[PDB]
Amino acid sequence: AVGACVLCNSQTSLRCGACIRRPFLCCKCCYDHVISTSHKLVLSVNPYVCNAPGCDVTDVTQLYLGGMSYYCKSHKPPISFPLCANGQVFGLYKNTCVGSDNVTDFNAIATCDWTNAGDYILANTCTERLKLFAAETLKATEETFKLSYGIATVREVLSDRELHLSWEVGKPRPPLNRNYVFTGYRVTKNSKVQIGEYTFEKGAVVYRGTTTYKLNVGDYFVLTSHTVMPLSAPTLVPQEHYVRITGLYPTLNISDEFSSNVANYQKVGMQKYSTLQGPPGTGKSHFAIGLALYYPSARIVYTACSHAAVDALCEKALKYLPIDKCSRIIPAVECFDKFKVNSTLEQYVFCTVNALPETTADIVVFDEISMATNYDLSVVNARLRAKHYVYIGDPAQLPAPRTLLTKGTLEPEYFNSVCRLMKTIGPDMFLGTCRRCPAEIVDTVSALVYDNKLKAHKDKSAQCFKMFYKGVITHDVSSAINRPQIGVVREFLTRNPAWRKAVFISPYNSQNAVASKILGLPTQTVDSSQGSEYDYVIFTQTTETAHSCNVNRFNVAITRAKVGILCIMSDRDLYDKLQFTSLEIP
Amino acid sequence: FSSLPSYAAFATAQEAYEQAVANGDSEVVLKKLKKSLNVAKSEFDRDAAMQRKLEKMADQAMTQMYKQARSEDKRAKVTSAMQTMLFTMLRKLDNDALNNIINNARDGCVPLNIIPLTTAAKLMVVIPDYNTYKNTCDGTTFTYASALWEIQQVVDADSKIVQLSEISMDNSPNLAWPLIVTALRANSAV
Amino acid sequence: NFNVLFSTVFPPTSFGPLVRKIFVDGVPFVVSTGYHFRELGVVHNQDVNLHSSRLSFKELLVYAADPAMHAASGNLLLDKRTTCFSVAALTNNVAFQTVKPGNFNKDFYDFAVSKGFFKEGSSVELKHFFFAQDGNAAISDYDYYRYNLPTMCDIRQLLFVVEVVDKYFDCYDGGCINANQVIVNNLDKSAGFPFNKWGKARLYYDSMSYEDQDALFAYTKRNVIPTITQMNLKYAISAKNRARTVAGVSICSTMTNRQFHQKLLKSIAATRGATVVIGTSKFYGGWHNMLKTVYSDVENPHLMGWDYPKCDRAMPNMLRIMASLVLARKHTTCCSLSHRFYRLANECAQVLSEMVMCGGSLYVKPGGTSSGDATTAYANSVFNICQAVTANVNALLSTDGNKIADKYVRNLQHRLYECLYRNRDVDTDFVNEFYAYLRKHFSMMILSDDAVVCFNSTYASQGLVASIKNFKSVLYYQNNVFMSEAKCWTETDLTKGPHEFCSQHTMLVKQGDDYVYLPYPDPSRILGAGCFVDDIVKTDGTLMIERFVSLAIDAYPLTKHPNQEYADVFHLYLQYIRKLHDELTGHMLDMYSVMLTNDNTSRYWEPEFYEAMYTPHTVL
RNA sequence: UGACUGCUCCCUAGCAUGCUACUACCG
RNA sequence: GCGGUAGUAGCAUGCUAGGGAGCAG
Ligand SMILES: [Zn+2]
Ligand SMILES: [Zn+2]
Ligand SMILES: [Zn+2]
Ligand SMILES: [Zn+2]
Repeated sequence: AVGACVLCNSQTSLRCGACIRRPFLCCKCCYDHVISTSHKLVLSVNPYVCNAPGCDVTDVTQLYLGGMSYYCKSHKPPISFPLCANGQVFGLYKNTCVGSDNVTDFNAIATCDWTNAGDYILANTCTERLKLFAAETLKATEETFKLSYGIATVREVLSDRELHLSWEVGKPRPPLNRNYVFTGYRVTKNSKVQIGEYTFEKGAVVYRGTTTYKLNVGDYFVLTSHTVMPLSAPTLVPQEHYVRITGLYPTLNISDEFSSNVANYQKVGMQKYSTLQGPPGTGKSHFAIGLALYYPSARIVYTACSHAAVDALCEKALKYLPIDKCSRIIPAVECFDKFKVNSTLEQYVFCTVNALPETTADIVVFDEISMATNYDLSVVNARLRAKHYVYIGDPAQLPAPRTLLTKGTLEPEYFNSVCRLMKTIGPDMFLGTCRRCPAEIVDTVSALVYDNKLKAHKDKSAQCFKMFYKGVITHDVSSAINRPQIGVVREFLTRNPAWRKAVFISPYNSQNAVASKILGLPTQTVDSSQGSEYDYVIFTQTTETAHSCNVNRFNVAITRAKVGILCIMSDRDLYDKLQFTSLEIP
Repeated sequence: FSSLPSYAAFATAQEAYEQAVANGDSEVVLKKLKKSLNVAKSEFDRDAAMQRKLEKMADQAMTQMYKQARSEDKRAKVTSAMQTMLFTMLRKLDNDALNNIINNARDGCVPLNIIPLTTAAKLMVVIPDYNTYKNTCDGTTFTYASALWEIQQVVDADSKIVQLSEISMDNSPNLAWPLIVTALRANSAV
Repeated sequence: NFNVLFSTVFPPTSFGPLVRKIFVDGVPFVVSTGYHFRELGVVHNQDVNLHSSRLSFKELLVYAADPAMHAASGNLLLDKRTTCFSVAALTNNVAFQTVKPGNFNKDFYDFAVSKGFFKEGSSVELKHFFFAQDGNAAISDYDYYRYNLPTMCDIRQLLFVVEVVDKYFDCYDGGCINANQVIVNNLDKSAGFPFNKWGKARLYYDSMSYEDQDALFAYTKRNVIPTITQMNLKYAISAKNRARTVAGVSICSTMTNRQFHQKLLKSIAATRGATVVIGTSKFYGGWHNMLKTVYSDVENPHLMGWDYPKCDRAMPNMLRIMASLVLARKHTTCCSLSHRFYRLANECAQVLSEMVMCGGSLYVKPGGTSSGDATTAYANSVFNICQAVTANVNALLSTDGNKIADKYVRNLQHRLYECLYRNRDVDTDFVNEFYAYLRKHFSMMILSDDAVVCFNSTYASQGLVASIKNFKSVLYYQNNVFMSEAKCWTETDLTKGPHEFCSQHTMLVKQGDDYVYLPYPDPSRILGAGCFVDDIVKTDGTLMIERFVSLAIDAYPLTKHPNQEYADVFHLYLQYIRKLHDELTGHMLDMYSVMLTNDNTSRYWEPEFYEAMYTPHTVL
């Protein structure tokens, strides 16, 4: 009930009641926020509401203080005193305030119902605590929106890859894939019982989960909305290039995992943070593995953003680093348990930001910056307080599932504070070495966003195919379908024998489900499917609208396949920019 | 107390009236002076009293709310302390012998007086004199409560180590006699 | 009554709390969910939940006061110093606690000696000191519970004595009160174990709001909460060299016992002219009024007083149950029949037979009263009245009825036998008749096991009214103690009051125009309080002059005593007060330059300020 | 390490009531 | 000419709250 206000940092006792997160407001700030905005409720050690029996007023500018309680105009005693006066609300530490002038932007942040692009513009354009508050309230409103959904009434199950499941009345079908996790809890007689961490395929219900339970009666599948804890640390800590390498020990020998990893260490050893600006399959994986043994006496942390993207997080660590030096952190969902759980002392911890064993370090690595918000940066900076760290990830990737915005797409400058921090002043690191890839992605993404700092390592045989087909779009439900995909898969496998074992990018997951039901291709997620790409992939049409195709969803999709990248021109794409081979359908 | 809303009017009227008095005018101006100043002071009176009442009311309200906040902080810290104590004392329950004797009960309920008697790992004995000592814990291992215990340490009333070689009949009057013997369960728990 | 007899066969390790395992967020606990009494049988809790989420504040308070976890997370203990049952040791060391001597006020002693005091052969000498104790004193004093034995009662006679006692307790009102009507004084005292590790009673009375207290109080009408009692040693002046010990009850018991009993307790301590004289003061003519009330209109008056050897260590359990039931009879509208039984069970489990924490170990209390609960003195008064009533009944029923000259008393004895052994239900008319007979021929004044009785003498000689021998026999066969008649007195002259009541003697002096009764203490007690203090800062009189003012207030009536040193005590105190004041003023004017005034300060060394405290006019 | 009640004295702060006094308004 | 009302000062009375001390069971 006592703390610092979000603007003056002065001691206060007043909580605003019309903001969903109940921030701590300074008395002058409270007056400014209650006058210039329809936020007319204030909370103190006791609520600022009329206590007259039978009365109901919840204003602040309307109440009068009398005796010991608070009263209104209709019940003010002869000894009365208005609470809202002198442009300053009545509360503790009223004489030790300083006020602030950043009230209009704070009002806009509070009043912004998160509708248009300017919402995120001003979310990313403010002072530190306002960034924290905006991120917190954005996650709060999105989780309230997703919890405003029904309960999956289930009473029986057909079999594996089949399910009958019913939502509530007046509630629509929730979003489809693992980006919106389905984790429910049924009841037997008196309490809740376990169901399983799952996700649904289509509407036939195949299971893309990782378990199988005796599912039938009284089953409650829900997208579990979690209470959000308040933030402590800022989104980033301002760096300063050291002169002493404190704690860091360049070994006598050279652990030559990679050649340029020496320079890696050379400039990541002095600044309080760094970032691994990695194009797909371009050293985005094991530079930290080399750092593991070149700096073996340094406490090194590894993390990502989702439990799905732990492939390179967990493989080479056990593959080449010593067995004992690794450590595992997993809540107990289904993920790689290759290292040791329940071990506090170790130098190489591998996990996600979901849950860690609270400790501090001096070296951290952090993956998947593209779908990372300032909330995740703040929580990783709070849980881990290190000396240097790297944010693995590239702007030429996919945004976080910000379904909140509908009008304007969220561009690289609006991913998070760090993702534009390396955009304005330049990246901490810039690689130009593709591990295993022909120069198609080189040409494409170097003309688009890589600025041609990486060039042809593998030859361009021009086996990849792009055609003149356009496609037709039709909406049914929150997922759509494509007749010039139900026919187009067959029309494109007519005689070409090379893309029969390709992977299916899924702008619409229901369309991929129908393709699997009819012809059959593996389902490939869009956002959380980096590093899971095979050697051979089809980029399908699947859409023409502003769902996916402005710039930054295909920058990684062009790199899914290595030699045979069938990226047909679907819609208002970057057609007249390069050279691409084509075959005309009969 | 000097910039009240009625202060300007009262002071200006007083100054004008006293200037008129210093002008040496007739008695009518003096009567008007007296009436105006009397009513001016009368109206200043309540404006000087009600404000002083209100300030003290506000100060009392502030003090009460401050003490309420302090009480809430103290409650939070005592709750944290109690939770910590409970979760700390939880970690010594020996959850295999306790489970073994709980499951034998016909409904899950057992007397509290037989839990330390059958699941404890350490035993402490307080001995008044040597005659009682030689009948209870003579030697290095003794039997009590249908179990076998072996001695681990012996101290005296001053908490100083005592070796069993000097607990004899002749040397008895040279010890702080409220001796405390510590033993471990043999073959069972510690 | 039958359970008391039958419980002596079964093993003693099957009595007490019954525990089981519950789960809170997947972790296992051990909590008490019932009790097994020697008298009340098996009792099970009504609201117990095995699986639950994170617990609240009152659940934490309840689980932190249960001895189950403390006993289950401790070492076994076999103690051969005492013969009482032992449970567990909470630490790895045994704590030995000593008692320190007093502090000597040399200036007062020299001043008293320089005025002809403490000469050889004098009738006033010091016999009140601070006695010191060695390490093994607390356990030696706790070992006195071996005098408590299981006692079966004559039920057909107790069921009539209880009716007469209830007739005695009839002019009051009581019931339950809300948490906002509870009056507590001195909230800066201990809260018991284990609550004394975090604060005093203020912390727990502030951290708990009103509906939390109400919910906690309503929780004990369907469940039983066993607690732990801590034993402490006293540091006070006395005349004998044995250690004294009081019991510190837990806060969770006192907090609810107050809400249960405070209305009746406050109603008792506000009535004047009743049998129980708790609340009446002795100043402003109170002593004379009490003495005149107790004399009533008895026909051949004598006075008598008796004594209880080991009153609290030897009182049987059945009489404590009876006292609790008598006190709890005012709840006929606010409480149901199960609520009253559960309140009785909670009281028995908390202050009659529970785990005590002596030194650093847990023991089992066999029985008796734990002096220090919320209802000590009133229960003692009920017990005293019960013993007096049964002594009168035994005196009347054991007389040859063929030699009783009066026929009314013969019919009364016949009806008494019929109502005791030939009637199954209550007969209110005879209860009223016996109560009137007792109040006419046997007058009492009771203050928590201290009593003065004015009785008809010829009736007692003929055997129609209880005597000292009847009290001796009743105590022998119902209290398991022997009452020597060397600690009892008898006074056949009413112009001199009781020989001793509440450690005060009585004298009949002439003040104003009439004659009144005044109390005076033992001079040795006053002088010992003057010369021996606890604290070092009380060996400098100028720092506390208000101690001697109170001590001289207590010692005023000694100036009317025919003996001469007794008045010299009061005069010496007045002269010492004047000397201390002069010392302060001069001693402060000298080094500093502050000048003191003697305005309305000389009242403290003149007798008129003290004479007004014993004259009936009631000031402040 | 300091239990539950009862009574009494001293000091300060607030509230209510009453007595007197000094100005002012009204009839 | 008498009364009413509004402040101000001194004095007395009883409660509530805080602190220091004494006795009794
Ligand atoms: Zn607001
Ligand atoms: Zn502020
Ligand atoms: Zn109102
Ligand atoms: Zn009741």
